Amino acid sequence: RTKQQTSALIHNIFDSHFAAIQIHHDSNSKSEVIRDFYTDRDTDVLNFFFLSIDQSDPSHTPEFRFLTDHKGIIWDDGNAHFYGVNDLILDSLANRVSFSNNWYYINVMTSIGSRHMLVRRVPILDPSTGEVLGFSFNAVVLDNNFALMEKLKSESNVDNVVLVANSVPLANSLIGDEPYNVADVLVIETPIVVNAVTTELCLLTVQD
Amino acid sequence: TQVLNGYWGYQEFLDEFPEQRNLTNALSEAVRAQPVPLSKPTQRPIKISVVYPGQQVSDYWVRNIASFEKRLYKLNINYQLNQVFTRPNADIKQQSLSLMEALKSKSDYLIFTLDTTRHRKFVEHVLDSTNTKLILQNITTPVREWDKHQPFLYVGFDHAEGSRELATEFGKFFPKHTYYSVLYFSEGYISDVRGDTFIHQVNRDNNFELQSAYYTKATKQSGYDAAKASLAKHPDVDFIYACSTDVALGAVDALAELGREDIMINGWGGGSAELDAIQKGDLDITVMRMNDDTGIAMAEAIKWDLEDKPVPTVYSGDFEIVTKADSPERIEALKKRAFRYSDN
Repeated sequence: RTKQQTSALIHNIFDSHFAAIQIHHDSNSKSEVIRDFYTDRDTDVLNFFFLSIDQSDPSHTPEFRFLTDHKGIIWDDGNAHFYGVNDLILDSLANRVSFSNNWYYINVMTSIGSRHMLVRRVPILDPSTGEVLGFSFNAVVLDNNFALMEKLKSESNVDNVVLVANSVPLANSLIGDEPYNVADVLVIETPIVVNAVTTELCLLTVQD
Repeated sequence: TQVLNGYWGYQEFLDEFPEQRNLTNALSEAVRAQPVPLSKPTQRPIKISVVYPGQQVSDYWVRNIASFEKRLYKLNINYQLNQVFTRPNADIKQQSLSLMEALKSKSDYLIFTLDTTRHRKFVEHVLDSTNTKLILQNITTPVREWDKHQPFLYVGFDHAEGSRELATEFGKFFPKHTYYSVLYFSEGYISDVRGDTFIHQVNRDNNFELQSAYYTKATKQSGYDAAKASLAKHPDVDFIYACSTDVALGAVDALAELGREDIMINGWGGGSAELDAIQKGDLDITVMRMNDDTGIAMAEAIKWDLEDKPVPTVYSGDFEIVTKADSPERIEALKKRAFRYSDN
């Protein structure tokens, strides 16, 4: 009975995380700083710009971002590297995400394990001519996303939460000193559905 | 790669549900062929309501209803038709009052041509709370939210299908790594499915290299402006792909002004203005809708339903590629086919 209201709550927190990142991504992409970067290519001004926006709303930032022109990637923030998302995999992500303004669920192997990501792009425009200079990409990495699992637990007031993809755990909020571990949990199951598309992702909450 | 979008692609839907492809193909074939009259007479005439937008300059919907009614007649289906018109610039409260006229008729089938996002409350009410069978026009991408209970029929001319046919033709004519530019519609759906579909395909199958792309304001003026801006910055292209008629015709004027008629350019849809430009050699290619197909398809779907046969969820009308190399005889033949019912 009460399985319904818990499922709806954590899915609302899940959605609000991505909606907030989506809103920032759209707004940041209208910025004069990014447009001017396509001309002068000054990495120091661009990095400082992204540092300042992330400072204000730290919880709603992507794990990594990159910019393309029409030939290929011209900049990335350097965060992808430690996730195992190497330069060839970045190139592949840019090719796979062929429509703008829509999240894509991508599960891709790397040299350090599978990476389960939500990725989206937005066009960078010249406001006067309508020219598309290129695209800005935002990627959320779900695997062992400490901050995201902590936010799902915290805002839903459940005891713990585990993110799963096809019965394999990707991330969890467990501190480590509780009577159970992740394998034991594998109480309520909540499939991740985005715009009525069923994904292989599931949120498992512990209330008992 | 799983895009998290609220609509099924047309081909995506037909691949996900293979029997739907068989039903859709059977409908496509029945639409092209001569009428095969209703084999199960009804005890009473069927009641049909149709909702169109009013104050239209184009005769697209006039032709549509003409084609629908003629096919019903030729199929020996007795019907009573109620037409309901909304005022385009009226607010949602006012339009929703007008739509009551479509419910007052207590229809067996309700044909609805307005935007299903703006009027989502009305269409979901028809699906959830009435006993009429909903037919949506100008949409060929089923709504994922309605997977448990879809409308009786979606019809239109699928944007991605038309754009892929153009991409195939450009891919055949130009060698690998050909340089091109794109003139989008305004930012939004049409640009996504006509523009980014084309780019994706020619880049994948032919390795074409996009030199520039511009969003427009969907007018002749903005297509003209965008073409001039594009060619000033990127003069070394072999073609421009345009996402809409007025945008393309604006670019045509820009090409003539700049003496760059060597750059190939397409239309999209194949209406009278485009076909005139094709015949003059001002447009090099377009994809032409066989207009009357959708009106005929709705009538055939109703017929099958009255005969207790399964009906496809989705149907896209036929497209034909037209080029400036085609004869006047060929173009006239395509016009007669597209308007086989709505003319005369």
